[PDB]
Amino acid sequence: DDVGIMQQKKPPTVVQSRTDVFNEQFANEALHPTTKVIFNGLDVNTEVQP
Amino acid sequence: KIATASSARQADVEKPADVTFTIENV
Amino acid sequence: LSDDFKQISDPKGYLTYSVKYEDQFTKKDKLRASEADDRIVGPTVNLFKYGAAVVNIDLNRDFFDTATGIDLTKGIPLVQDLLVPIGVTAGAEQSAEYVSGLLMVLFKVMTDNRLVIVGETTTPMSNTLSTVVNNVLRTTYHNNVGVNPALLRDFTQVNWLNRDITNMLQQAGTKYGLGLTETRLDYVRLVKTIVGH
Amino acid sequence: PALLRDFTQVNWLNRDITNMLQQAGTKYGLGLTETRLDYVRLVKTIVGHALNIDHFAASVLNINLRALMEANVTADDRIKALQAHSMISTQFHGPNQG
Amino acid sequence: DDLDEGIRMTTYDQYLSHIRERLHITNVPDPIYITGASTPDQIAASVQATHVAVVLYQSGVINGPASTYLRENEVLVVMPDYYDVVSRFANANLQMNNNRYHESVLEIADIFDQADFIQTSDAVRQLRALMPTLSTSQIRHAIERIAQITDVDSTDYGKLTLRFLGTLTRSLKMQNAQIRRIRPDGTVLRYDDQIDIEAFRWSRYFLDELQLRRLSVGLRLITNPRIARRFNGVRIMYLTDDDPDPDFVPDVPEGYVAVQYAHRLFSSSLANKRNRVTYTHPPTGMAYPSPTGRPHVHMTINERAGMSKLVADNIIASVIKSNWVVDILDIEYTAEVMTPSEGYTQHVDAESIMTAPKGKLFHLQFMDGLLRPEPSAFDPPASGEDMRLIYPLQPISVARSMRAIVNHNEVDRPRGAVAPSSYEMDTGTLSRNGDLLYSPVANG
Amino acid sequence: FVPDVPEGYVAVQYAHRLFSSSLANKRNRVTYTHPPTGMAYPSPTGRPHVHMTINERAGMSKLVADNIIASVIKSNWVVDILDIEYTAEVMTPSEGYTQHVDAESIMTAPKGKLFHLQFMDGLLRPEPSAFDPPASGEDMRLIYPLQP
Amino acid sequence: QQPTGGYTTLEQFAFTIRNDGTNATPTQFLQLLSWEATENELVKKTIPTPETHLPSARNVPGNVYIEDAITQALFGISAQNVNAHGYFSRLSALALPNTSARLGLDGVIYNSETINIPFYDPAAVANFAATYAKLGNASTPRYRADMIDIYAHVGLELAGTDAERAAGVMPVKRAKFDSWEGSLISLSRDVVNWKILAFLIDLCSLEGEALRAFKTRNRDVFRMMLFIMSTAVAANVVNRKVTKRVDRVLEYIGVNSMRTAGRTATITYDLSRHEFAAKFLQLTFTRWNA
Repeated sequence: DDVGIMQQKKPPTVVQSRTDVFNEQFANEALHPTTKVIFNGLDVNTEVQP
Repeated sequence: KIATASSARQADVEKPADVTFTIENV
Repeated sequence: LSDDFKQISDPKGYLTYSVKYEDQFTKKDKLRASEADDRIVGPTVNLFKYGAAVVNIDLNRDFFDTATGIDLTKGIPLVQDLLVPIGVTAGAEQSAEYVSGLLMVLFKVMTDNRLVIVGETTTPMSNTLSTVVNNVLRTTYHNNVGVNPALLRDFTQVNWLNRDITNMLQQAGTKYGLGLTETRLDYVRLVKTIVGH
Repeated sequence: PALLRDFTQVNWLNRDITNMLQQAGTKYGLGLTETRLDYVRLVKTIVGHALNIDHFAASVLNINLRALMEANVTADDRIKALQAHSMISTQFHGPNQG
Repeated sequence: DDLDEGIRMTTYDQYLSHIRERLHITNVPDPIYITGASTPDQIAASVQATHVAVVLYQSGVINGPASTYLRENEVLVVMPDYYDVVSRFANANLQMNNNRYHESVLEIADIFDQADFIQTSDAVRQLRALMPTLSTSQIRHAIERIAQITDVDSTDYGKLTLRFLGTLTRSLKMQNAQIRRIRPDGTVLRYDDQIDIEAFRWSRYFLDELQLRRLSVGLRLITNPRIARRFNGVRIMYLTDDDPDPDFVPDVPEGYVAVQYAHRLFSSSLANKRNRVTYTHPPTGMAYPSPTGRPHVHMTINERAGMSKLVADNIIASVIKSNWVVDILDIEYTAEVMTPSEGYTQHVDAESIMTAPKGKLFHLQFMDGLLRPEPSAFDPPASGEDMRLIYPLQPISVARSMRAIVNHNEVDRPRGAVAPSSYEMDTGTLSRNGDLLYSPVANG
Repeated sequence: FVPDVPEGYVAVQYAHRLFSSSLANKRNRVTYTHPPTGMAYPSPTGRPHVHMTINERAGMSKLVADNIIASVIKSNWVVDILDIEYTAEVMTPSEGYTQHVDAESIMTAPKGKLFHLQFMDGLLRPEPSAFDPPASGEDMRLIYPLQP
Repeated sequence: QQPTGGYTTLEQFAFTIRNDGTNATPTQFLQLLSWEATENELVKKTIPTPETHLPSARNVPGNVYIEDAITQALFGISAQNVNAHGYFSRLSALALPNTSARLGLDGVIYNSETINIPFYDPAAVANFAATYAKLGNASTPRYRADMIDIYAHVGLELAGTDAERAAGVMPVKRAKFDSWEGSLISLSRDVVNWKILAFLIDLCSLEGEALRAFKTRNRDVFRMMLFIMSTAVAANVVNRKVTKRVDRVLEYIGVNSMRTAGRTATITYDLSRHEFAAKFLQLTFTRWNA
């Protein structure tokens, strides 16, 4: 029950793009859990508060 | 550092009886 | 004579214990114990580091070495070209490779004609080692001990345990205790006596 | 001084120690005691130790931490304050607001 | 009264094979015949002789009591092939019914009293049940290659040679043998004591006795839950990857219907131009072209060998958007349950789970999950969820002895943590023989 | 054609207050907190049916957006966006698309920007040969004009 | 393997605590609380009758520690990952007409002959797991307990003077008391330690006349059960000074604030933990009322 501290490893992020009209043929859907990010990378949260 | 993974199996030694030259009881 | 047996020193069972430890945990209070008891509860607790996640009872290649086929690795024994489909070519990583891993192995157990010889046992006496471990020990424990969940009691930090051990080897049944017991045979002879370990 | 008992030759002592940490009061004991807090958190738990250290100096030590524990500075709070510094209406999104 | 509380009866072939040769050796006059007439007395007298409690049936209805006496006594009755096996008995009160079974092993020893022939155990049916039925040619090979590992180079073993002809090779199947001595007319005599050795009456398996012992001990080991590490049926289900224990199979909600997969369902029809591969849904014909919006179906796959690389994918596709739960019941893979710190590698993709040959037993690997440390209190929030598909249909992790050796908050046991089982350190005495047994529980 | 928002739906008003970030099971989800009965929903998969109306689209972290557009998907949410301004070409099934307003931005780009999204005009579409075997990706569109 | 007559009210199952150090049966500790009322009201509504369908019984290999786990989660100190089916799918079994899994006295689940461990009556526990298995649902989307309405109940149930306020309404009361540094948490753990099952198995069994006699007997053990539990949720908690003595002050005793950070003065529900407690209360309450 303790804050990370170290640097654990996470399930690779496959980026979902979802464009105006996208075509949906998930035939390679990798089975091991994965995180799907809709917006190109962009997590933007950088303003360290010393 | 980046939190590693590690495995260890339980050792195993079974030398084949070392013939000795000493009794130990009269 | 007729070599119908092999006297080996410290035997190697079939199943073993194999532990995987997330390597980032590590209680920092350091527990150091009697130099002697660090030798009984030596490997046991050491293998049982603080932060091992899943612990499995494999079959152990140490005894089922590839010298007989059964190439373990995966939990499955998995022999090899034992019962193939005559006329073709195996089938890379087939399923029956395993019904068969199970066969040669039953077969190995089928013939483990090996005898045992007390080997480099040691005797520590009370004061040298701890009270807890001491009841467990009945005198002259084999020098090349093994590993075993109990005997890891009150020697391990994992605080809950001493609820499932210090209160496990507490019930009526389950009286642990390595060492050198009295085996009905005790003084039977041969070409040496027989001790019971 | 105590903890030096029955470990020191000065024979009279074990009259003023082995019979000092003998009275009702004065129960010595370094180590790691149970401090009412025990499982209180922070960014780590708090353990209670009893090092040998004088008490003026230690009371002071007790005071900083015990007090730090009582001034909940939730970061939603730092943000609210930081909010104060920027083009009146600007949106701040970050850590849970607690 | 249910399960293992009625009448037991076994097929004549089973009786012949395993139980019959033993009867010949004890001498006791062969069994009796369940006949329509025979009263509870005849059955009693017969078992009073053979003293084995088996009665052979070959006469119309069993009727009247006795059949009842049979409930009172094991007296498994052996009979030629099953069917109408209720039309045989006269259950004058409807209970018997050609469809109520607890097909059981009945470890032979619980029939014979002179257990000096009986050996091994029910543990073998467990094992041979797995062997893929082999052919005589097949066994020549299994044996030829075992002997090879043993180092005892075998040749012309089991074969023949005779110059002039070829080296035509006999078969090798043999099941159980009896080195019975044949009357001149070339046809097996019934083993007689005062004419043939006493080392032939009932030949173990041609395995020296000492050798036979580590074998009951071994098969005992082989047939052990903690070494059954080759599982079956995966479930494919869409979901949020949240659960520590890998031996966690997402159960199915209330709505979902049970549909046994088959080729008959997925036709290929036209809808809005395009040939959407409509699925029809048996319960009420309603072809649903587009994957999205089908109707809460629980897909069960047993086949999986006749899928087109697309009908199947579409079904998998529908799994995603429709939460269809497809259970692939025929796969046999081997788990791993390997700690979070170095998570995954061998990547099974959905296309493969679906088209893999029936043989290939592929390695999968579930997450350990429990030993992952809490994420920070300032960790940049994660936006999109993790999706997980493959699940194990049966409880994995059996090999697991203990797991989660680490304090929770310094006293409470983390959830999912195991602690070793008592029996795995109850090291008790030895019997009044040799077999090492546990410690009494204070009751001998 | 403009998608009619179904029956069982709640009309939800979009205040910045709703999408509080917040720890929820070993990780920090972006828990949206449904106004009718103020109980939070840690992920997109839960989330009840919401018809969520977006007018400022001013603050709203790039991050809060990844999630809503993203969850419209996973949970059938419908977001109704109004301070957009986009012309709308209507090319025929022959020059079928050459744009694709990526939602990254249709979702979060200056309050001005006038993107030219473009619908298809399927009516002169060819009806697939009565026999040929099917193909298997449904093709959809995640943005519909809100007015005729 | 002992019957009943009331499962609690039997030595082993006593409920005590720590009054800065002593013990005192909870009733004795709750009589040391004070409520300043403050606008609003907590109009109790109606707990939505349970989600009848419970998780499927999956064998699973192991000894599900249930008393300990259920509580570690309810008023623990952080249960890492609560709701996981694993522990409940298994607990479901116990809810069948005929099984082996006996519920071990200490608070566990076994097979065939548990051996040594003197489990509970097989019937009592039968009625028990009947409902408290559903508890392994709170996780799933269509069964969430929907918590802020439920806390309305917790309140006139905990505070709110008898009868008077036991009439559907009352003002959120900001609760305060003479504490003793790290009071709330130290107190909670005395409770994590508590033997819950003894309380429920008895609550989900006892006939009807006896049931009421029992409701009164644990009126307080139960109020205490959730006082420490509600403070997990109640917004701000600070210390009000007085005259050398300190008085812990609790934001609002009834208005769950759906806060998930980690205070210091108290416990703290991760988000999913609310998913759990919310559900647990739905059941105990539907049950407490009958």
